[PDB]
Amino acid sequence: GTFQPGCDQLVKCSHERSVHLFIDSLLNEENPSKAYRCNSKEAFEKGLCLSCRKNRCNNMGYEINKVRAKRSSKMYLKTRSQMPYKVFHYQVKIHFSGTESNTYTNQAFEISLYGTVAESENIPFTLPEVSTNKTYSFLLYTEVDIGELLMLKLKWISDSYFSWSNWWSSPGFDIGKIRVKAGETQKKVIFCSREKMSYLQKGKSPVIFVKCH
Amino acid sequence: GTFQPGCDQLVKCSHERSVHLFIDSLLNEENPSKAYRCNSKEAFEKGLCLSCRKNRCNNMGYEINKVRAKRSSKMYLKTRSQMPYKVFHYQVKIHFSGTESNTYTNQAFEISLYGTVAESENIPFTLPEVSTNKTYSFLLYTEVDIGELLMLKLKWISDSYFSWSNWWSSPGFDIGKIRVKAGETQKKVIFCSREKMSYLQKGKSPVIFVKCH
Repeated sequence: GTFQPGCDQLVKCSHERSVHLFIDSLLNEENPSKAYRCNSKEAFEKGLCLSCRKNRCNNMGYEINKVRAKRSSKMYLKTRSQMPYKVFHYQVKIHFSGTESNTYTNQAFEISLYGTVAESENIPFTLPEVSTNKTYSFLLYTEVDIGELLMLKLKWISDSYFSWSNWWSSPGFDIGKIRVKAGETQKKVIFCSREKMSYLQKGKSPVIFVKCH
Repeated sequence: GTFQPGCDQLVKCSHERSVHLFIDSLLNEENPSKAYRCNSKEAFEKGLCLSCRKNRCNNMGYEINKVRAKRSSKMYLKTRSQMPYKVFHYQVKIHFSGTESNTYTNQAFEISLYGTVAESENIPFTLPEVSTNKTYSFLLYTEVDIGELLMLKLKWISDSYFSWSNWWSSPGFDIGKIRVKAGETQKKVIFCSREKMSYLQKGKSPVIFVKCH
């Protein structure tokens, strides 16, 4: 609710989204845009609140379900800057493990999504305060339909560009599992790798995870 | 003594080397070509017999030292196919160590030599029956003067060329030390690495060793 990602016509840009999000909900009858109930803006970015039970996860716009409540009801979603205003929502939980206890910060990752219908290749995200023997979670979104997930790359890129940077042996970790919980279709898949290539290292080849169970 | 690496003029090629190795010994007064005493042709290739004490390691040609013996005296050296017929001789002992007990065979290595005067970059050699917790030795020669050794790369190349070959995580080892014994100047240096990049892996970046003591 702070602003909208499209900002005299440019002056009133993010005041007409409350009409262009309703015209889209009137046009797209068969495809609703779900909105998710959370408790604060900062908690929704961590993705701890993608729960669609007990009068949560209502729709947005004309196709909303008549559900009364007892208090104020803050609900959240993300959008896109063009005329189809629907994005999907994915939760990714990552288990870090290793031996060398070394904390870092502001590391940039790149992830892919490989599914039945189509694929998403180069979604960027960052995580501060990475360390061993932890369990981190975040929120991830996209605009291409997937279906059901099959595989998932994971690449930890390098900020340095110099020809020096191939040496001074890079930090690395030992990733075991990734828990993925989809937004709309409440499926909780488990991803893992084989007993080879299970060592993510910065500026190296990415790991490749498959459907584990 | 089987043949010489240069083979009607081409018919009598390796029968005139016994004159062209003597004319070179007459011309190069200041630079003698040492020959090394061993016990068999197969043992000299392993480099177990570069020992220059107790009436061993005589010269070759006109500048030979008058030393009598009790029995037959087989002596060995290597040469080059051109008019300077002198090559140097280096012994390299490599300690393999690791965890995964997996034997291999016919693996090709590439090594470099970095010294005070000049450098030698891409000397090839092979070793059959590589495995963990062993100590292997061989013989190495070159035709460029070095002086005293400073650093030494070690690269284990990949036979495969396909774009497939980046996966199926490659075998690797944990190399601790390399003992190097020079031929003429009897110096026994010790090489090691830092506590990083000490993991030689096939088709990856090579390790770099320095003067350790």
